Amino acid sequence: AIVLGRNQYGKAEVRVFRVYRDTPRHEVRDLNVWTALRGDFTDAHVTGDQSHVLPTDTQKNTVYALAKKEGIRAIEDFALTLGDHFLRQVPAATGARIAIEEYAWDRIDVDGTGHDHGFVRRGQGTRTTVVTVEGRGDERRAWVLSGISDLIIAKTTGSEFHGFLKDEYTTLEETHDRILATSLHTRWRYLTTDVDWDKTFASVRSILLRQFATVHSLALQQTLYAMGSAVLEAHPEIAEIRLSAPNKHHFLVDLQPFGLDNPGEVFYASDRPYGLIEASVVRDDVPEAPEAWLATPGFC
Amino acid sequence: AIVLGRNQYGKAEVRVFRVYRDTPRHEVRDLNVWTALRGDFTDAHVTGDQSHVLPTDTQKNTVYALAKKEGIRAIEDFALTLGDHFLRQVPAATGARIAIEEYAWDRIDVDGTGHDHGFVRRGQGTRTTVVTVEGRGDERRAWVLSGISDLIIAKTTGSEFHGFLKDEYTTLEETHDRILATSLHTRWRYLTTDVDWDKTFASVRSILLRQFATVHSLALQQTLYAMGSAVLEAHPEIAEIRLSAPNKHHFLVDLQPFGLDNPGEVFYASDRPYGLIEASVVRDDVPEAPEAWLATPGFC
Amino acid sequence: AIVLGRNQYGKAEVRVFRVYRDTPRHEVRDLNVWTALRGDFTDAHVTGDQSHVLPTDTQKNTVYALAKKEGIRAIEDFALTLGDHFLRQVPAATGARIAIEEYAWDRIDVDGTGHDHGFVRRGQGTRTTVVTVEGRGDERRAWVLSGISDLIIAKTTGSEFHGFLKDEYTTLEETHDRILATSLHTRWRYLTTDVDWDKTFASVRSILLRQFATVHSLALQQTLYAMGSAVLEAHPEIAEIRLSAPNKHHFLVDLQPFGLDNPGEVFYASDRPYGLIEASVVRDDVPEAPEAWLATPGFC
Amino acid sequence: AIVLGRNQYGKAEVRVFRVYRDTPRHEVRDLNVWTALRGDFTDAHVTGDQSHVLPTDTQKNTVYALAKKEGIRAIEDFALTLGDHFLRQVPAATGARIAIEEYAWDRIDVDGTGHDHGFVRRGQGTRTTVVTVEGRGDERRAWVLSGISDLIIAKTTGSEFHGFLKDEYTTLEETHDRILATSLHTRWRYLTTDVDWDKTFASVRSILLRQFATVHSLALQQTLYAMGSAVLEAHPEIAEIRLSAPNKHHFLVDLQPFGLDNPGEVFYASDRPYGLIEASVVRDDVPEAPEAWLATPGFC
Repeated sequence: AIVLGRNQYGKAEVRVFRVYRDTPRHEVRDLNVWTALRGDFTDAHVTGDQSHVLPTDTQKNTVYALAKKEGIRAIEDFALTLGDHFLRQVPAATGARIAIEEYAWDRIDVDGTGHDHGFVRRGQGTRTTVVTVEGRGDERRAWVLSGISDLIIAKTTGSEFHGFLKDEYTTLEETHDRILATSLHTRWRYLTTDVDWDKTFASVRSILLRQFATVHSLALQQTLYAMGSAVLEAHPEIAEIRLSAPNKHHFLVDLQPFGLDNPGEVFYASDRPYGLIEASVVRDDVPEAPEAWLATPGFC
Repeated sequence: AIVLGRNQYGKAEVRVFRVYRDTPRHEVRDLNVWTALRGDFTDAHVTGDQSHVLPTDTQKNTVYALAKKEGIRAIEDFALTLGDHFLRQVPAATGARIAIEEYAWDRIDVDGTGHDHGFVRRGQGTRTTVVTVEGRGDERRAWVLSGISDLIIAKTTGSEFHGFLKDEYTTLEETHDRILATSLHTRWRYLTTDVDWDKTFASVRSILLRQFATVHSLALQQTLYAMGSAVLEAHPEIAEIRLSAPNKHHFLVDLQPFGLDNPGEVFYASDRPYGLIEASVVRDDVPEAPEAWLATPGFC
Repeated sequence: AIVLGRNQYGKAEVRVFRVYRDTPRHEVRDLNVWTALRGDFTDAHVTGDQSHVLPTDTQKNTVYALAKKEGIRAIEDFALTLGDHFLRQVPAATGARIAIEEYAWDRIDVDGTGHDHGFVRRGQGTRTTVVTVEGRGDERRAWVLSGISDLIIAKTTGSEFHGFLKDEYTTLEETHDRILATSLHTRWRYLTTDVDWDKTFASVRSILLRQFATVHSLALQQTLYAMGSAVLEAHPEIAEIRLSAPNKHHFLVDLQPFGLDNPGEVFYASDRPYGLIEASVVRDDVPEAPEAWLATPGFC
Repeated sequence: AIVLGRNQYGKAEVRVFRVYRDTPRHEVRDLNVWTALRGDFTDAHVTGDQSHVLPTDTQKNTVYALAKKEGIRAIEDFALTLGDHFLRQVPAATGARIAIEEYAWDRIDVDGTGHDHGFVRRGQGTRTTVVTVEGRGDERRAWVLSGISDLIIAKTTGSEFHGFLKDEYTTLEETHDRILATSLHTRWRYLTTDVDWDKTFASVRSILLRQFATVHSLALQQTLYAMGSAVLEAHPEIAEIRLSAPNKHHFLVDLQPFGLDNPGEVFYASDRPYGLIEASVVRDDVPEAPEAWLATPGFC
């Protein structure tokens, strides 16, 4: 009755830093990479026979090798290359999930011009991709999720919250003016891999930020829906977008005990607890792709 | 074509500390609680009408209130109570997911006896539960996952890794003796809620640790399978167990450049990258319950 | 023979968020504040008599009250105000140390123009101050340190390390080209409080970054000295600057086992260990001020 | 006028894991090591000449080499060995500061008996040492600090706070019963190196915990003084002890809005801000040793 179920394995958090230096004007790619293979690894679990298993150490080596041989431009393309490579190398594998985070760098400003080889981290969120490749030859299927994590944004007005359901345990007062502060985590799924990854990423990021700032918010739920639907409207190549946003409470401090007023000016930025508002915006007219999301954000 | 998809919302990371003090011998319950409601919250997203929405601030209040009114013994029972409470209070909700972490405390030792009201954190992993309650009356269904996170364990021998698939990118040497060090994250699903939560948790924890230590390991895959299957064999009330284990590499340092040998004695404990080995052990004869795992470990 | 020695107490990590909203173009001040008082607090330790002790809860309240009553422009001036305020209110105090971190925000870009009230974290290090105020009236003395923390910068060339002391345990090869990557932590001391804080901070920041990028580095030691001395040369109002810089190693990966060369292109970004290079650049012609540095970065 | 001031350099956070395996009952030493050398390193900063400089990479190698050649028993003795070793190898050095953290492991319990080679982290704070060695031959001086960090302890009663200085900004009510929760950070200085390090460490740890639990607390100040003075009374070989303790507030939640009372039972465990109470207990009859504390806890 007892059997092995779902399983996957690979190398997590391979930090690879790639320099392009064909000219004195260097460029950098600063990545954190996860590999996970799926397939027939039953004996490796049940009996200990490792014949099917490519070591995770080799998967790490492959990241560094392909960083040179294939290069690193868009992380989506690097992830697709890695997935197909592992399927070529590991016959027992049925699929590969490659996840990548990119940390952006700007050139250090020297007298108004960016320096040739000196850089400063941009520090405004992490660009992400989750690429799943399954099968080989005519049976190969691939899925790309892209996203942004740790994008810390806030609005100091243009946020309300009223008309909610009131309970015998509700103390929160309705309001027409509050701070709305979050750290956005989001992933969206592409319908195909015929995408200009950098162009679309930059556009999606701008839409998310513009909608957050300019949409008068009646709830974080409604802000997220407006952000996500704007992305889908502008990008028909995107099938769905998931958004997970903490409501990082900035509490208006009561200054009456100190003889002072506080007309929306002085706040306590509380760490925990925080509202956590999570929503998916989807194209109803296209098929779902659960394969793309399997074990995202994690296995268990 | 564009619509709201899956969504959930609630209060994350409510830190509640409950003291039992009916006698001078105090007891403590130190919890971190997440609430998330699912249901008909479409208008709250699409139009901004919050009529269906119970504020996350109220969900936090409810945690503190029920900590007194219902008490906190086993976290599974507290989570079940919270889920049913929210379904009573929020008619638009179809379901509730309550996740809880517990941090264990020991009594401070005073001359051989634990002190009445002075405590020290135990610091050997976090006990967890994820409880999902859906529906009401005769249609109510509930699911309980329990687990352990951040259980840091290692063996200094009794670990091999050889006979693996070798690639043109493989540099790793086969070995019959290595350190196997991990931080275990695991969750298991109960078949019913007629369970002695504390008794079963303690037994499962002991089985996991005993099997890790005493099973001669030919791979982390095989160690995890032996751990998980032992749990299922001893606990027929458990339907499945998922295990996610990093292989935290302790590298045998080359001391030959310094005129020294190193017969398995001096190691460099590397942070990243790390192998990440993930496996599920399941009862083949019982139905799956995907409802229990939805949005575990997270939404996206 | 046993007595109370040095001691200090206060409220740590008061997160205050101040909004300036007299016009629709809001401005933000996002601060983390520490207070610590020194003085005659002996009985509070030895006998338990708290008569001299202002609660740390009150110190927290004071941060919020004065954020409204006095406002928050330059954090140096807010810290000076807080220290003088505590000396007025706590007769037993002989001194106050006020430390502040500021997290910078940019306006969200909306079609080329920054939004009136929507912001995104800048994410390029933390501006800091440590202000010590001692005494009252004609006997009052004050000292201001300002600084930058977590400024993550890297050069991909223009860094060498050769000609070093050799030793039987040395395996490192000399090199004329490497990456130099760090996270800069620095504090400098002002000779007086008659300083345009914002103008000098911005200038010091630019000098540090410009020197890091443009100085050909023969060692992190020499890079830090060139950075610090350039600051002192440009700013006669600064008495000394201390710099603490990890050398976050980016290791050139050996790709020969994979049939590839690696002409300074593919690197492994290692977490730990890291070189830690720490240096002070000082004006030899002005007196030291150890009072300014007492319990920086911490008490023990 | 501009010169190099104080400076030090070395390798930070060398994670060394030492196994003692001369018999089947293995023992573990799990260390994090910092090295910092001081001396005549001026030209290395000012001119870039590295002739005096031993690479930090070599300092890392030395940790691993001496972990085998000398072994690792008490971390105080390993730190002393390392400091003397660097002074022998680096003629320009005048001193060495070696800091070590140790993470304790227990044996996994297998049916009542600890396993020969399977371990679980103890998780109850970090044992630390800071060893400074200056000079050579008859001029050599050494100082040892030892300590405990991240020892998380709490009392649920036996703590009061009343009779404090009142002030116009005070909202805190006096109380005769509260929780006192902290994470203890402490270091003490030994008068000589003729110390049974393990025996004294275990005794000091027990005294700190016993005094915290059994001393009726009128203030964290008074609790820390009672802890420190008890250590000095029991250990004439200890010259001084510094303690830094956050007051991690557990707030009694107001349950009156929910129709419930709360007789000291339900608390909100707040993250930030926190009181920070720091005190030194010293032997008035012995000389100070500022050399032992230089750049503890850090350089700037």
